[PDB]
Amino acid sequence: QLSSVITTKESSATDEAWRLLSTYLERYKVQNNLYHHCVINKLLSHGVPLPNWLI
Amino acid sequence: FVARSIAADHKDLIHDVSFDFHGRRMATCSSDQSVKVWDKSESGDWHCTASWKTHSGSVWRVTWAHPEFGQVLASCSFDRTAAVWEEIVGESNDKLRGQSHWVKRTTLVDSRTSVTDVKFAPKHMGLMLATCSADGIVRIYEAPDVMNLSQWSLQHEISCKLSCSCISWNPSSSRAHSPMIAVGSDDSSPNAMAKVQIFEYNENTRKYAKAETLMTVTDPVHDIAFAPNLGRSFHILAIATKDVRIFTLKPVRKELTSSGGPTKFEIHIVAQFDNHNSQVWRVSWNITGTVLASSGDDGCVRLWKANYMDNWKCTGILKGNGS
Amino acid sequence: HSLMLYHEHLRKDLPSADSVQYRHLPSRGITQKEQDGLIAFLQLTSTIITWSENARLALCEHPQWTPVVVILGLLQCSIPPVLKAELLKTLAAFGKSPEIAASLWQSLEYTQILQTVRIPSQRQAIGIEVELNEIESRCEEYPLTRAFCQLISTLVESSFPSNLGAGLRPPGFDPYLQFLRDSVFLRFRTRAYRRAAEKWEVAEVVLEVFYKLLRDYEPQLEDFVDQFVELQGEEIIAYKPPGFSLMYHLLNESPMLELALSLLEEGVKQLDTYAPFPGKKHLEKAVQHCLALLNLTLQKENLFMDLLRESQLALIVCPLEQLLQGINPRTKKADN
Repeated sequence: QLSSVITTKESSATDEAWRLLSTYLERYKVQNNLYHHCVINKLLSHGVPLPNWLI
Repeated sequence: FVARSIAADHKDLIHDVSFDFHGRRMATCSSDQSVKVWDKSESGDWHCTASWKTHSGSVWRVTWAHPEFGQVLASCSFDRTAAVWEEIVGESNDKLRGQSHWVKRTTLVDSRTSVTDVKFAPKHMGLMLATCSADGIVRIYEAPDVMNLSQWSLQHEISCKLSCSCISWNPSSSRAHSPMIAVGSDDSSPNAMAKVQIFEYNENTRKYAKAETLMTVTDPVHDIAFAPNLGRSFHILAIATKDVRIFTLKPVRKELTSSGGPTKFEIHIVAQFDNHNSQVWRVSWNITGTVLASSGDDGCVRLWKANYMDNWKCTGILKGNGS
Repeated sequence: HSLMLYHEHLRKDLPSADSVQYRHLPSRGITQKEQDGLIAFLQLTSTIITWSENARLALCEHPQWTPVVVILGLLQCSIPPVLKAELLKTLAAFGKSPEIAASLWQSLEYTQILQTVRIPSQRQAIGIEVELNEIESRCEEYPLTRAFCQLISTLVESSFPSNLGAGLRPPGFDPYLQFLRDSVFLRFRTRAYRRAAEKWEVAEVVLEVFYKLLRDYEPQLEDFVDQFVELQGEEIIAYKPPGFSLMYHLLNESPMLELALSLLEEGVKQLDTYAPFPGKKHLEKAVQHCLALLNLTLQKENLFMDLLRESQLALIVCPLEQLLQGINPRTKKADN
């Protein structure tokens, strides 16, 4: 349901997926430790550096 | 050059002036915490149509969007914020006497220090906005809608690692150069061997990569401007510092073995002019990028052009008489 | 967890030099029953990931198992060459997914399991080029080199990154091609073999890699231009495509063409007996890949010879049709 963003011609599916994941980590605040801990543990086990917004 | 004049009634020092895209409107901002909009009549006059408070600090710039996004203004401040403003027909409420029909749709707050410059992007990218600040960062924001100008996603933080004084977007609508931004620095340290840095949006890494840094600009920078592109295979860049400078930046064609990295430039200085005998405090180009203007502590706006041999010279001096 | 414990233990017993006095027996080597059990579980793992896409991904994407990094780490340890062979086959079955293969190519280049970067002080090679010439060539058995050829044989079907080795060396595949050509193929006939069949089991898995590399290469005008790359502050020429290198070695009087044609001679000579012999099915495939290489050269020769004429590159090459009429050095006739 990402239907509320006009298609700016310098993006791709990679960072709209990062944008959706950011939106979910801001939409579901009631348990937000577990969902940041989960995402960061999944990134670090794959060796992926963490975004400014996630930190 | 033929002059008309206007009493501007800002109640402290004015810091900036900017035209609309048609030259039918102009904006100005002050240490009195105000912005004003002035509009050019169907009789050749100019009238002040809005005059309102924008911020809590001194206002350090004012800038317009391109009119395919309507009538939108941005302003940056010493209170560490920037603000976005829309002109609205018919909203203006006598329930709150003396407010403007230029309404603040948002405030950006994420800079740790004074926001020194603000510039809207080349319209082909989207409704995008850049700001810079004395935390040594440039920040780039995107509106996902053109009507809901309250909502702006911060997409990039760009690390200069020196204080930021000014910024310039590259005016290339040509889909053979990737998106670019140049940044100037007010840093007075002798440790930072370069005061201008240049960044490229690299599709292969989706962040603003630092392509180049001008190792001949050892001295503090107050303003910076790319020249509008008449089809040129190379960019031109004006800088305001202890002197005026004009650089060329000509893209080095990648071999089919240098993937993933940014571009690189064959860079020259084409001109450097001391002739202000003083510091340079703005650099702005005519619509075709063929004439530069620059101001200094000599109380002169000086005009500069190429001759038919691309030898750049001074062509005019616009100066006060004090009568 | 068992593989991570073995990696942690074997990597801790590395000899710090200054300790020249009376050690006891180091009671920390994998026992034969643990080796046979690890082989059986690697063989189970390899069958599962050979068939299920979802099982390759959902093992490689695991935060705590990191199986590629643990297995490549164990290949750097002093473990038996049979256990290294089943580890390499497990990587070859993982390397069927192109996402895994692209990360595995970078991980192989970083781990130097083949030494692609040779340091000017270094009097002895490291990795599989020593294990082949000092371990397999003392056992008369070649399980590690065959499992490495099988790993490269899968990792070509998903393609290889054009930037492979960039910033460490000139980019491209040729260090792996030099090993497979000059240390495996050109030496498969001068080695001794405890299994008379294994001489042909080695020939199949190298000619398969060359066949894939020549099947999927198409000549481009770029191949005939020397592309320069900055390396540590010097401008160095990039490695040409492995298919360009294979075409150049088949369009000249090369030891690779001598070995190919003297495989076709030996193939007919064994077949004209009509007898059963050890490894017959592997000689028949090694002849099949050898014919299919020459056939792919003849199908691509004219285009390669025209792009060479347009580019003005100072190389000489002869039509394979003419080289096939060359005097066979064994029989002293034009009998190829």
